[PDB]
Amino acid sequence: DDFAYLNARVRVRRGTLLKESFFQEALDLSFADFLRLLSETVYGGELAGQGLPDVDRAVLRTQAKLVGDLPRLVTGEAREAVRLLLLRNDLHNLQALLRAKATGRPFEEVLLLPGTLREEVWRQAYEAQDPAGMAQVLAVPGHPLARALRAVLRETQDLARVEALLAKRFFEDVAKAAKGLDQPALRDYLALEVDAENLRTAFKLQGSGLAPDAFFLKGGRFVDRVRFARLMEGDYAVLDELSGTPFSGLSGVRDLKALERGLRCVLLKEAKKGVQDPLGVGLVLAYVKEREWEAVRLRLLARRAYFGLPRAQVEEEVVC
Amino acid sequence: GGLDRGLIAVGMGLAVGLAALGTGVAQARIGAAGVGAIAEDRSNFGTALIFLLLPETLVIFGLLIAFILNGRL
Amino acid sequence: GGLDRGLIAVGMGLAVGLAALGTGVAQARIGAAGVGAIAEDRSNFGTALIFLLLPETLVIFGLLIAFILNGRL
Amino acid sequence: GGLDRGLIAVGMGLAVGLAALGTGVAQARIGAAGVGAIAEDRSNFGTALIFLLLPETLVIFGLLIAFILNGRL
Amino acid sequence: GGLDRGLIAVGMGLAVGLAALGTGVAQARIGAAGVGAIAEDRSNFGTALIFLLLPETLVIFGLLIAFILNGRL
Amino acid sequence: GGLDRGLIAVGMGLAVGLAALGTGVAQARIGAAGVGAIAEDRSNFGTALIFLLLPETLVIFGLLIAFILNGRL
Amino acid sequence: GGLDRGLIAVGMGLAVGLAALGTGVAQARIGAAGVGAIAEDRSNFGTALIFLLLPETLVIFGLLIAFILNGRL
Amino acid sequence: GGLDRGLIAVGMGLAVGLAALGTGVAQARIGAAGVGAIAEDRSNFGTALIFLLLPETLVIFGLLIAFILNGRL
Amino acid sequence: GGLDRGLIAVGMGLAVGLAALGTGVAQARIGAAGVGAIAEDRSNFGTALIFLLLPETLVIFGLLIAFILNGRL
Amino acid sequence: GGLDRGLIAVGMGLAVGLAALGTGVAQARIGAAGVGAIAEDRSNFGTALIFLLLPETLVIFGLLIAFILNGRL
Amino acid sequence: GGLDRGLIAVGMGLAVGLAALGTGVAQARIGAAGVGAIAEDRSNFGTALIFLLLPETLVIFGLLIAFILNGRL
Amino acid sequence: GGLDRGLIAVGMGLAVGLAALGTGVAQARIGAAGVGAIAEDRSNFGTALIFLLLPETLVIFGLLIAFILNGRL
Amino acid sequence: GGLDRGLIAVGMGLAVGLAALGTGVAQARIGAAGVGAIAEDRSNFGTALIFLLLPETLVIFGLLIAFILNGRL
Amino acid sequence: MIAPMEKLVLAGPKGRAKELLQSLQQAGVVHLETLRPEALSAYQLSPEERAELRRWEAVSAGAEHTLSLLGLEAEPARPFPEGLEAAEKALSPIQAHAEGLTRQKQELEEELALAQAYLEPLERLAALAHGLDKSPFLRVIPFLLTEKELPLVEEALRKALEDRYLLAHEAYAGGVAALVVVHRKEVDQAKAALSRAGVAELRLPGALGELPLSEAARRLKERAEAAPRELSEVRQHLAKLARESASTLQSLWTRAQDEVARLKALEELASGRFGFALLGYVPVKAKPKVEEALARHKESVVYAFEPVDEHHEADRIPVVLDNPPWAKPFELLVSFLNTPKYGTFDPTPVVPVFFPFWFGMIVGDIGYALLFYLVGRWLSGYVKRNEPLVIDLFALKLKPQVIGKLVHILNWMVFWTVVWGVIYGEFFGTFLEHLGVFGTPEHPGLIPILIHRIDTAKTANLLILLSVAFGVVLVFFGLALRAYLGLKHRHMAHFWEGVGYLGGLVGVLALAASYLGNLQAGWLQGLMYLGFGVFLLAVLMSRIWLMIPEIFTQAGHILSHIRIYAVGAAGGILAGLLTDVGFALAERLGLLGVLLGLLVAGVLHLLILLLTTLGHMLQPIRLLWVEFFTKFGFYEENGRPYRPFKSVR
Repeated sequence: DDFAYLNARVRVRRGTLLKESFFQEALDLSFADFLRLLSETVYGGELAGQGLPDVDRAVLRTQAKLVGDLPRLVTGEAREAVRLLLLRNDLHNLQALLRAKATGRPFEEVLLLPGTLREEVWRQAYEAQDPAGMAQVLAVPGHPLARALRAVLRETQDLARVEALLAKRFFEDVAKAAKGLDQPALRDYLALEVDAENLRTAFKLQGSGLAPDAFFLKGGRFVDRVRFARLMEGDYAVLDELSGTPFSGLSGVRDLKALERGLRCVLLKEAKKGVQDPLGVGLVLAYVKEREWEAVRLRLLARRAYFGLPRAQVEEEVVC
Repeated sequence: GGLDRGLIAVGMGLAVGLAALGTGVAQARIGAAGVGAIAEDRSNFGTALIFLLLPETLVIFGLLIAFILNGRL
Repeated sequence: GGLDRGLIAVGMGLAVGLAALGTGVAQARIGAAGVGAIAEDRSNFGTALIFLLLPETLVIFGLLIAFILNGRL
Repeated sequence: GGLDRGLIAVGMGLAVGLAALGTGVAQARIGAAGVGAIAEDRSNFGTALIFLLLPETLVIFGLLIAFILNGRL
Repeated sequence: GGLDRGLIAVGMGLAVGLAALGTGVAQARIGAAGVGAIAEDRSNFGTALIFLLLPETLVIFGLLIAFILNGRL
Repeated sequence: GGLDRGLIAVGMGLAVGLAALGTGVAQARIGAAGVGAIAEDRSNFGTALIFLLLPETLVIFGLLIAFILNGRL
Repeated sequence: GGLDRGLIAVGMGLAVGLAALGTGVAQARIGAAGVGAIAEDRSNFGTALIFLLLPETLVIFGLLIAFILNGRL
Repeated sequence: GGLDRGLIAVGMGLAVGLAALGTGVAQARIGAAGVGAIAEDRSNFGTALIFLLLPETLVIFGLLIAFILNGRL
Repeated sequence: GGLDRGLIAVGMGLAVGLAALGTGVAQARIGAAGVGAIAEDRSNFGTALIFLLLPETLVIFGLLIAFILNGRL
Repeated sequence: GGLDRGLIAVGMGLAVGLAALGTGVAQARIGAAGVGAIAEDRSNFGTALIFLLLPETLVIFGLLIAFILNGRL
Repeated sequence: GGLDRGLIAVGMGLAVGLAALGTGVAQARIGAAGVGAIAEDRSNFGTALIFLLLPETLVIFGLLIAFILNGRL
Repeated sequence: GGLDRGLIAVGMGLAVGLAALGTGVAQARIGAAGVGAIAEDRSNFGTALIFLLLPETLVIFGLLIAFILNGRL
Repeated sequence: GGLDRGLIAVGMGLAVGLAALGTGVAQARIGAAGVGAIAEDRSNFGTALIFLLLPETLVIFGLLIAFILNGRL
Repeated sequence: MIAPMEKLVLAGPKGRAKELLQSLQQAGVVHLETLRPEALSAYQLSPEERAELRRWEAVSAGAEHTLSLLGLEAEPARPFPEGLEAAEKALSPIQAHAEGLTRQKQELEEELALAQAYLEPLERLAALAHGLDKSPFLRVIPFLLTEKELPLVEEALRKALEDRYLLAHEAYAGGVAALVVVHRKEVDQAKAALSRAGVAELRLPGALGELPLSEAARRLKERAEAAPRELSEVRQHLAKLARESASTLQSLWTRAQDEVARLKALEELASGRFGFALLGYVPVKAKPKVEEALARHKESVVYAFEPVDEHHEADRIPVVLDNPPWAKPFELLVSFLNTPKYGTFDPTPVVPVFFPFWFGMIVGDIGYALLFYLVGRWLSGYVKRNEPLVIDLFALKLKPQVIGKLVHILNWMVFWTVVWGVIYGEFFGTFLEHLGVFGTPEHPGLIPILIHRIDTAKTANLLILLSVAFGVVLVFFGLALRAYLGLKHRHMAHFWEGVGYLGGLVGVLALAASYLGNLQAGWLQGLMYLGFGVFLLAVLMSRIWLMIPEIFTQAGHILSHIRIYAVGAAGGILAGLLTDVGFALAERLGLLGVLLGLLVAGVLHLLILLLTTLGHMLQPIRLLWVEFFTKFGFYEENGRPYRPFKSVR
């Protein structure tokens, strides 16, 4: 469809979202009080009861509807660019489907988090537990990550090799589709996200010892292959040298919680920086990122209230 | 007549030809958006059709200019 | 004759062709979105067909103006 | 004799058609944006016409110029 | 011959060409978009033809108008 | 006026029509962005309208040129 | 000489050129999408060829009309 | 007089119209981005004046050239 | 007369050039898709070549028509 | 100087207008990107204004050419 | 003593210009895709050149037609 | 005489203006990407303006042809 | 050549202008992609500027045709 | 002049190698190599080595950070010899005195920023505080009233105190704080509604926040008094400390960089089973440096400049240009581009010959040359003084060495430019109105110029032919170099392809100029047939699908050299038109405001000449790089660069 006509509806829906002060002042309400405050929020129609389980389930339903119902008058040609954003949820669903099928886990035991692929098709692919069968049951033309899956599916049948090829190949295919996309904002955001994911995987894999050519994700807009190899190695100075990009926050730190906090904050501050390009997919990306951040912060605050904890003990959970 | 007797005809034909581009522009986008949002916007299906039929004013004005030229010749 | 008949014919034909161009421009996007929705599902197929046949008016209007010009020739 | 009438007819009609095309241009993008916004929220479904009807001013001015030209002939 | 016959033939050519451009413009978006849906729906050839049959309307009219102009010439 | 006034009107009409086309070309994107902004938050709808009324300045200049041409023709 | 044969040839050339432009406009997008689907699945080439058989019709018509006009010149 | 004045006026009109078309083309993107930034923040209520006023230069130059031509005519 | 021979040359050249433009338009997106398929896998490139062989038909037709016209002239 | 002066002025005006159209075409994208970067921050505005005011060379050269033709008109 | 060489020259020039336009149209997308492919992988420059040089067939055909017309001249 | 003088002047102006338009067309995208990258990092200032000044050579050919025509005036 | 000379000059100017338009059309996209990739890696400026400045062959050939026309007149 | 350098394989004791590396780093005339797989381990670093390396790395990072904190820049200077711990004990006082003072200054700045944000509003809130809010039977909500929307919030907070007063606007609207007071200390109910609508309480940080109205205001006034003086003292102390410690920090940083580089080199070495070995490369002209350094390690087991490797599979060969001094300044053009692959012809020395002639020919204006010389004199101040050439306008990080090279390049070009300015009869564009000294055919004022003003009646054809011929010569030279390098590299197919391309170009040019061009096609028909047959033979030798359009595009590029003629003619015409128009509007228009008109004309001419000279510099170099250089390579392929170890100084 039209990236501008869809941009209008996206602007309306993204203006129909909770604000920073709502989370700031709703942190005092606890248990049922916080549940009712959420019931007053944008996701308010979902909120039924009180407590962390129901709060999380309602937040999941609200996300799966509001952000999971993208193709309304945006599908068609622009669909192949919009779906590129919705990657991780479908990736987790498909990797879980492959692991469960190759490990004997029940089909109904798999959560099948809604995303790019249909949950009914995922349940079918549970029967189609073969690699090629799952690829066929997930061959979405508008999600060329299906191609990387089939190539991974055709790469082998062993679960470990299939998954290890699938993750990296799908990340590379998504990055390449973004590179070939006629959208500067989308290309920039996706490349910076790939670089940040490489840095985070290096930090969480510091000392893992895998070959940097494989472990260090390609397409780095922050750290090259050698720079990520050094980050995996004992080079904390790599973090300080990684300054000058939007990811300039790193400074001699091998930490992981702070790394996640900073990466989330920087990616949010970048995805919110495209507001000046409404006709482009920048509005769609801002809406998606804001919906995800609000959902995460709301679920964290709900758990904190249902278990008597402060939500903002880590600022990474406040609104980001 | 002589030069006028076909020059005015060409002037009206070019009038209509350049006018129809207005509809060709507007209606493509309007119809695409309406078809995209119709299945989810039954609350505006009539409104979508109204918005789609809105740009006929330019075609009407062009037909009016054509008729005025035909009367002038 | 001379300098009236062919000029009248060109004035009619160019206008008719440009009206056809505008109609095609609209129909491209409208029928593209409609056909996408129809292939996805057969729920609103009637509404899609209506919204796709609707843009056929401009070609008819241009052809009628061309026929009137041909008569005036 | 024949030059004056044909020249005036063309210089009016082509200008009017071009103005209509120019108006239909904006009537594509702004119309599609309004359709998308009203579909998402059927509350500005009337308030969007306030800016949707705006581009007609150029068509009106061009029609006035063409009307002066036609009155001169 | 002279001016009338040649100008009428050139006007017929312009009509045919503009109508063909409109037909191609209509064909472009819809025929391109339906391809991927047909790929995901390899058995939807009926709904594919339901759209692919549409563009011939301009071609038929252009051919008929060209034949009429040839007869009048 | 003949070869003076008819061609003067032709030039004035070409100028006015192209100015209208440019104004509409600006207005398309300007109005689309304004509609999106107002729909997202109608807190600066007045400012958006004030800014989107701008593209007509060149249309006004072209109208002034056409008026000078009419006065001298 | 004759002011009819050259006019007929120029009109036929214009018609053929516009028809080719429309055919290419359709063919670019349609064939690109079809080739993408066929590279996705080699089975899709069976319908991709059927799709690619469509853009040639406009060129066929633009050649036929040109031949007819050249003969009737 | 006659042909000379008519050609001078037509050239002035074409010049002014092309200048206005270019100015509107620039203003399209400039004002779209300005409205986007205004929606983003009130910072666009300031320095956007230069961006929105730069398009007027082409129309100003075209109008000046047209006025010089009219004075010399 | 002699200039009636140059009219045929102008017609043939315009027809050939416009057919070349149509072929290049049909070739742009096809070549982009082929380059993508090749950068993906050579197995896609084998069928991509048969997919990219399409655009030359318009050029061939225009060249043949121009050759016939030139041989007649 | 009826033909020479008037047609020299017409050619100069057309050249200046085409140059203005090209300058506006450049300025559109240049100003759009510059507005995006300015909304990002006003710090890079020093280079941004240079990049958004540099393309005026084409319009300057077109105006100089028109002035030279007027001097030789 | 008339204008036949001028007509032949104009025909050849228009043919060359249109062929260059078509070549650029294909080249934009083809070269962009090739640049992307080469940036992603340096082991495909041969295929990149193989795809990029293909649209030169239209330029070669246009050059052949121009040479034939020049020889006839 | 103006029969050659004007047909030389406008003939030069056409090439000059169209070359200017092409140069502006290239400069649009080139300078937009350059401004964006310069805002991203000041290290791209020279490395971008270098590649971005390449389109400025386009208008030189038109200026040279115009100068040649002015000499042959 | 009088009228023949003016027609030849106009043909050469149109040839140069259209070739410049096509070259710039290809160059804008190719150069934008190259600028992006070179900003991504300073070691890509080798192939970047190569592929950017490569397509100028059409412009060179058009200037050659213009020179041939100038020599023939 | 890409010298092939030489190899310097060496061996030594596992202990003496640690001093041999220091000696070689002192004599920084060699780049190293790996040699790790030489049937031994690659000199596994000692744990003591790792500890010393960590200490030195910390010392260097601290030196850089302390330079930043003091404000200075890491300028390598005369080092600071000392022990590792001695230099640590030098850095630690500076590090502490800098970090503490910086924390103090940042704290004072943030405190002052808060004070400006809170002093006057706190005073206004205190004035609005008639009674004590701490009275337990009462409480207040001090909503900030920069905006007068508080009456709207009063809708929700209509609750009012029994005694007096309620929520409304407050005095000093800039720092107004609402007097929303509620009894029984129950003002939380009102605060809920005032958070729902309106504005929140005029909160404050720190003492201004924790303390009540009176103590908070007293602390705020104390901070308002102190923070000026605090920041001033902190700034003065930091400035004096930076001034004192800059030299020591720079010397320490230099010594640390040298030692750390030596240690890292040691880490890169290869072991020797109680021995050790070294390897790498050094220029053939640096064989004397290697021999000289071989004396300190007088043992010098293999310390001899063994020959460099042969071309067969030697991709590791490091490259270095070192152009002759006349061509040395003009190495920047190839510096701003790719690098060869150890055996291609270096075209950088050809640049200061070929480029200046064409550039001046297009730049053939005497007034333009005078302006260039004036600008050169203007920049020569900093250029000779080694002043800061870096310009923050366009992120220009220029250094005086760049100025030194560029001044030579500009002067060399400007000589030919002034020569062409005299030849082409352009003086300030065209001063013919004042004096046609560059004698025009119409009315000379002095020595005639061969091409002047409208001389393009034949000068157009002349210049076009000359430019086409120069381009043909350059393209032929490039193709010949390509074929010769292919032959010398035993790339028989490449050499044959280049030769056939040259022959096809020759034959195509012959056929064009004969059949379509002028007469006398008899002595040239054989040449054209030979060229076409040579292209066919090259195709046959290259088998199927050796694209002839490559040679066709090469011929087009050869033709593209006429762009130089076109640009030169257009620039001359434009300059003459501008100068003549200015002289007409200045002197011919009464000559009363002749100075004003001439100055305006010159200013506009310089504004145009900005872009004119921009093109006149790019387009010739553009043609060079695009056609000539790309004919063979150096726009493709790459190789290892040189890197002389240490010698930082």
